[PDB]
Amino acid sequence: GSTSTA
Repeated sequence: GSTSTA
């Protein structure tokens, strides 16, 4: 799983 924001 992965989650990234900007």
